Amino acid sequence: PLILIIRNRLKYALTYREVISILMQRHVLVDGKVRTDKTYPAGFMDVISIPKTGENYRLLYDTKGRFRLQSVKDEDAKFKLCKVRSVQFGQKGIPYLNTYDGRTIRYPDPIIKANDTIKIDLETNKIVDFIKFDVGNVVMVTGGRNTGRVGVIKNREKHKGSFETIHVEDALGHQFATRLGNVFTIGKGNKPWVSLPKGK
Amino acid sequence: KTAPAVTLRTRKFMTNRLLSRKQFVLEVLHPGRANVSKADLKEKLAKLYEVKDSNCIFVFKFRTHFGGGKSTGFGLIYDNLDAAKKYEPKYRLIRNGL
RNA sequence: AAACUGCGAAUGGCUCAUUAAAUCAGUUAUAGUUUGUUUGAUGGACUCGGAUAACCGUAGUAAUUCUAGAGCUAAUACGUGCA
RNA sequence: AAUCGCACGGCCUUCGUGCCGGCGACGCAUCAUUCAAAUUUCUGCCCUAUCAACUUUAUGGUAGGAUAGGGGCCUACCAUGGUGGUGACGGGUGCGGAGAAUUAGGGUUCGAUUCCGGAGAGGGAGCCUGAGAAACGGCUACCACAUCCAAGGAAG
Repeated sequence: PLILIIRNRLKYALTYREVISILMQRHVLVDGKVRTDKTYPAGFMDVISIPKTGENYRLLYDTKGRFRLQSVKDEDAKFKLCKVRSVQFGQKGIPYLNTYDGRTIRYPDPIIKANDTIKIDLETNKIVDFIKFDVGNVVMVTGGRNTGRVGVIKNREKHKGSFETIHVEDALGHQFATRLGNVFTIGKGNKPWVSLPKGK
Repeated sequence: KTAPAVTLRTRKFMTNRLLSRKQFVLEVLHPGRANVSKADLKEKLAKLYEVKDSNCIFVFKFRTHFGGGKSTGFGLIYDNLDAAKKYEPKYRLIRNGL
């Protein structure tokens, strides 16, 4: 949540009961919008954003799994990746494709299953690309001991009830697999998000 | 306060019965032209009864105005049938309980 | 700044009496179902009236607790016309 | 089938007026749903068998009603069942888990104040309100028990 995470960037001394003022000073944005709100939640890939003579930060995970801010380039700040968490199927070809941040999208755009990711800008709420969960694509791992690592998908195993594990080629060192829930896709041949040092 | 010639419309009246209350209602009236009364008021008061010393009535809320027609007034009882009589015993009813 | 309406007073606190139980734990099921508010989604500046508390003026079982006969007054709380 | 709070503009246009317009918070509707819910299942959860046969919508098939949603949850009708020598049904016990203490390890012991889930607010049932309560700081109201009294009635 937004408070905790801005508050995380501070942890030197002297806010928390004073907290309320940072938000009021309207100097914080989430995904390019104004929110001044003390109960607000934020999560992975949200872009968070400071003054004026200022900067931009991306919510990421550290190697253990807690959400933390990382400095982000202005260029990257423009975009966000949204994982398709669920689907209520249908219209025409529309699934209602739920995403991880809690965003709706109804409809085309050419594809789309859970675990695929949508590359979206920010101002318009336009979908630039879809990053498929398939072998050959790169992913970042969202939770656990295994957290905070990236890899290329070697193969996916599907079973009954759910697609159980995703196997990765990789590492600078060796091979590892995780359940699909863990896997967040970040790059394909056509479009990557990956320029962040590395890794087991 | 002071009269020439007027009279009551009893609206409904109501009682707390374990006690010694039934609640007496008018608007005092005179309307059209001119003015607030003794005779009609007294009749209602007296037939309200059978009393002796300083009545069981207390009259004293007349406010009408300088400005406008509505005063109502209406007057007081330990108790009285006429006082039960537009609207017979509630209030002990409200304390029967709900 | 006092009342009305919205959000809240159910969170929280503390005690194991009840308590061997799908009670609880751990794993799943849940399209067999809820989620207001919010974060997020989807829809969308003509004319208006209506009565009401506080304030008031007195009060009954009356010292009472309590609330009403009652003047006065304001509603993104209400009721509407509606592409 | 059935409004606030700041603006500012362009235009016939002096303040005049017509409709619209840049945000910041409304706000209602569930129309897939987010942090933050519930209900169910395959499992295990003390001792006593000088507790050894149990239970009567309590079990099962089918149809309603109910409810946010599952249903003998509630209710008709039909079937007479289902369970237990692998401990059912029943009795006693100076919360359950996360854990605590031991002891080299094994087990024993302990289960609690805290963290977590559940439960109840003198005892018990029911209800309004509100998104959410079956409510310690709401009611109703039988009983239990203190209290006020100008001893009528209130009152916790």
